[PDB]
Amino acid sequence: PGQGRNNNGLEIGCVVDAASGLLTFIANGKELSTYYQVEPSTKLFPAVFAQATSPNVFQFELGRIKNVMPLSAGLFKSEHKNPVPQCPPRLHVQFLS
Amino acid sequence: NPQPVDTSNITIPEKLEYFINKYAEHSHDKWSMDKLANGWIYGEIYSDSSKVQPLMKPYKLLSEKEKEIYRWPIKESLKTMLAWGWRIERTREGDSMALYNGYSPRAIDMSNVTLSRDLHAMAEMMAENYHNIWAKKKKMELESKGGGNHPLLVPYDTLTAKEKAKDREKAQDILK
Amino acid sequence: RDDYDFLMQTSTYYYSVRIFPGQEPANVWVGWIT
Repeated sequence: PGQGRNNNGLEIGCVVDAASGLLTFIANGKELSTYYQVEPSTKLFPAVFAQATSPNVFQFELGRIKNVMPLSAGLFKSEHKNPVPQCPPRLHVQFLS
Repeated sequence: NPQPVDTSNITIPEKLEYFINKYAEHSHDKWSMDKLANGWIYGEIYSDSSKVQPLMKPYKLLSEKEKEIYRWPIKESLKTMLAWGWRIERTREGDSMALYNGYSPRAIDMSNVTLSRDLHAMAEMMAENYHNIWAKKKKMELESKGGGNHPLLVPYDTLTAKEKAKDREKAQDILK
Repeated sequence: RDDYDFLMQTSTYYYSVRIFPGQEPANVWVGWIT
């Protein structure tokens, strides 16, 4: 749509299918054209690269969209069958230095 | 001795007509948020005491005379900028957003986006000239009462941060 | 309402990032790294 992301949102959703290896991205409810197919046994880290022009720059959200397991289930073996989103203390933001 | 940059001789261009419209729109939205924050509600008849205002209808549905109230300061400010000749070019993304083109109050949160180093020099010297216009009218109405130095009549440099914040924020809002 | 059986059997995972107002979207890249 254009400039009008500062109104609200600009939520960029990352969808990973571990069984198939298909990586799909949703933006404001529409499936983006970009898609990636990764090799089996690939370990993928959630990552956001940003050049900050504002005091407040981007925010990781661990929510779940319709019919999709949240990130905590994939990350933690114990919570593999727990549908509630979780952010245990082990998970933390890391930056390149 | 306040010396505002005279811009009456300069003429407003066509290219800025859409910008004037959209900045008047943004000022109208900011006015709507200000009134809703005070608690104002839309109504067919205007009554300042009873917190009611028809103008929270969109700036387009505002009549042209009410529109000119927002328009005239914007036109004067942009003319005053253009007198110094600052080459204000609509880039490819500008005409791109162009072809891209009480209600729920929706306007861009302007504190987050930041002007540059050189744009801050731009805005500070705006606020200088801009306080200068304010001091011109203050001095005229000063001879009207017949004399006495106004507490804020001191030059822009002599002013401290708090009284200059209003002028900075107007200039930085318009540049943003 | 998410179907419990499909949600349980699926291996699809999701996270989202909210680009705050005033941050240039072109300056922000979102995805996965190894």
